[PDB]
Amino acid sequence: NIPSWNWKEGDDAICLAELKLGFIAQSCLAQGLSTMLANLFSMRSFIKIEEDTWQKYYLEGVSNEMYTEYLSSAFVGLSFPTVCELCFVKLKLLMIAIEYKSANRESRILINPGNHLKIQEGTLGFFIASDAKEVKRAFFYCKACHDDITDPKRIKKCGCKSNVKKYDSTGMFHWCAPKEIEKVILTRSEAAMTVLSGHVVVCIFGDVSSALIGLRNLVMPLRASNFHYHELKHIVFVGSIEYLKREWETLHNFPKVSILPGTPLSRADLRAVNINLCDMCVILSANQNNIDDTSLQDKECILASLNIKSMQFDDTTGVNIPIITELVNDTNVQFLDQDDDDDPDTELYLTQPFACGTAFAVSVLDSLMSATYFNDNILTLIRTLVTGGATPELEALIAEENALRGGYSTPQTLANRDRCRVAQLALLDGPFADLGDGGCYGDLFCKALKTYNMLCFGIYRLRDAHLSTPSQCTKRYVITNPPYEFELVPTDLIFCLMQFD
Amino acid sequence: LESVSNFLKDFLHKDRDDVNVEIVFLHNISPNLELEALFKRHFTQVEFYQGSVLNPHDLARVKIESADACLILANKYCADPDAEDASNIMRVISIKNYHPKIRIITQMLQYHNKAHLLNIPSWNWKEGDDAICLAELKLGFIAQSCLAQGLSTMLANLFSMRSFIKIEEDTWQKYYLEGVSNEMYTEYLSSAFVGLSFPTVCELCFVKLKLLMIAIEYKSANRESRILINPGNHL
Amino acid sequence: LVTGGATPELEALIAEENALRGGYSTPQTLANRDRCRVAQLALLDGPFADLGDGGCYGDLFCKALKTYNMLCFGIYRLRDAHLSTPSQCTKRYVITNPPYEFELVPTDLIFCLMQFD
Repeated sequence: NIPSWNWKEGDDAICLAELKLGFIAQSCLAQGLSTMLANLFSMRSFIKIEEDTWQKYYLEGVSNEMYTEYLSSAFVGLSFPTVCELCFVKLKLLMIAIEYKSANRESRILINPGNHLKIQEGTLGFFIASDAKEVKRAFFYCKACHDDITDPKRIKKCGCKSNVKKYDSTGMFHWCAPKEIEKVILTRSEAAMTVLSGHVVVCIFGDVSSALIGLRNLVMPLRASNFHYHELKHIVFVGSIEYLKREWETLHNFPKVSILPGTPLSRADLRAVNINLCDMCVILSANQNNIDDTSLQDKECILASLNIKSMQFDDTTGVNIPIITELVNDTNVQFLDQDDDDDPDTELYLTQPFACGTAFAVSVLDSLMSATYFNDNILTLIRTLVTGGATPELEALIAEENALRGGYSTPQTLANRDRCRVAQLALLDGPFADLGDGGCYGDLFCKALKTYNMLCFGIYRLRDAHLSTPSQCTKRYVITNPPYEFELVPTDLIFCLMQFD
Repeated sequence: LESVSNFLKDFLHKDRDDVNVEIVFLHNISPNLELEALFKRHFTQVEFYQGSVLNPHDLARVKIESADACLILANKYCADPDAEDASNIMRVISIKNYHPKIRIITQMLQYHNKAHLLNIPSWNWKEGDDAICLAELKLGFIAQSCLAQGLSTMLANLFSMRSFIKIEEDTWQKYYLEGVSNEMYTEYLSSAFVGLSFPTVCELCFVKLKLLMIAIEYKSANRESRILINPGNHL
Repeated sequence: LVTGGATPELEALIAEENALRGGYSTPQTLANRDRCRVAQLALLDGPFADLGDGGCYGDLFCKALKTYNMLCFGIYRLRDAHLSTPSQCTKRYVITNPPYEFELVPTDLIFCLMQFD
């Protein structure tokens, strides 16, 4: 509303709730993605680890950061997968997104564009690299001068020149007709005989006086029209029904929501939602207003997490259940994973629960607060990658009524949902199974990008993978952008940005 | 002030004979009034650490690893019993995280909260990690007082150190204090008692050894040996 | 002794739903309630009435344990018992584990751990 507030000039605002809930939701689709994104923008000192432990592999990807650089003139007229492969193989740079100008609006940030669209002269690609000088070398890349590149040091400055409401008005998100809370509320028995599986459970610690968490920002990314209707993950809220009634009017437009009126700490409610086989579990609190006990706000969250972990089921233990916990204090992260305590005085990123992605801290956004000063575009890329869209015109349309209005299926609407969705794939039974064991990461990335136009992201390697002892621990840690020569075991998940079909 | 006044008066009552002092103490809001209202009931012994229970550096300051136990006291006078219990569980969790191998004893204000201690993987109640629920036991003593009036007083004197004072006057106080000095202990039964029914060995202990045996442990090879209160002649 | 049971498995079952769920009568269930209950008995009209007056505590305890398998606990002696004045006060005080030679008046209650039948 401010006439002089020009976001194009650089005036951008960080919404702490928008981005926190978006990272949490993207963690549901890809476990550990919040930790991976956290290290892309925070300065974190690299410490060499001589021991063959998970910490060394984790810190290998921590030093990698995210930068923006204009693409060279040699890349004009080339498809995104080809230039991405050239940058990765030759320049050792991983390009994620670019800007496409349609001469109708502002150049949107296209996450992993396909081969349908080419690259114009004025493109500012987003790259991931440990240092900054490597990213700069992509600006003056010469195809003729640098045709043969034995090592990346060769490149230098010198060179040779129906009427059914299915989606919203813009089609960016799934939409459904508004429904009264009585259509989605349910009792223990109604939950217990429901066949829901691979769903998302969200436990809320909120009361009449607690503040709104703003759960809309948690629901929108989970259904951003990039997933099929059957592919959408069901969301079940466990908490006080009075609190849910406060902000239900902002969530009644989504197809798959359900609410169970009950305490998150109650084991009966969690068993009735069938949390044993749920795809993801999230713990949120809304009582951050309490002034007493400075380091005690994240009190019920750890109790709920331990209750979930220390819960048995009849055909197993609940430790294997993936849970995401919101922590307001970085000094209570170690209380989550009570299986390995290397040292009580440990860095937040080096802590195992944070590295595994099972714990998230709002402290992380205070670092994004700096990354947008040093590079203005980083916040826009993170927002468009996490929110799954949320164009400024869509933001305006939402602002005009504080709600989502359903649209109609039109050719432009159907073509609008052609972006990429964050997901994880395993090599145990996938097409790359032959490359799962004893295969270089770079070869796998090149094969995936050349075949399925899939941008192979970092590796969510299992913690007990390097050790030869058959450990039964299922906890895994994220490795951000492993090098070309890096090798991965078959029992490793890999993040990806899948296309739409 | 009250909690430490009643704890210290029993822990260091001088009726334990073969014991040391120990008590290190730890708090976060300091002993502002405690130092004038009572000090620590000793000057040379019993110290006070101004560091918190949650901070690992302060927990290292007390050398918790070298302690025999941590004892966690709770304010019965809390506004929210659930909050106080969850804070004490958070304390238990921090202590166990710093050192998995340590005995912890803990006051719980509500019974349903004791279940959360069993969620901690290193919390082994068989090793000795047991929690005292103040409401569980208070209401239990009150209820047992309904069945047997005065049972709460009898059980209170079985475990509290209380000095024995001789009363020459023929009053009820002398008879009452006669049974106050009696305390409760645990001892392994002799090999001569193996294969004998509980009433017979109890009679032998009472008549000969002047000892009153109440309960024993029976191992069924299926679970932990339960505490059988006055077993019959069947077993 | 106080909770009248409360086994750790039962505590876990209670913790799993924060409530009690009714079961069914089974031979193991019926045999489970074979423990002892705390109670009080008087010697005014009980089987030990002949031993109520001028009787040693130890003899009473031995007789009870040998006959009814009843663990004779301490004596809830009336406060105005030693005094010869016929006081009308009904207040009593607990005596914990009186010795073998201790003698009790007939108007005294005794704690006990009765069996089940």
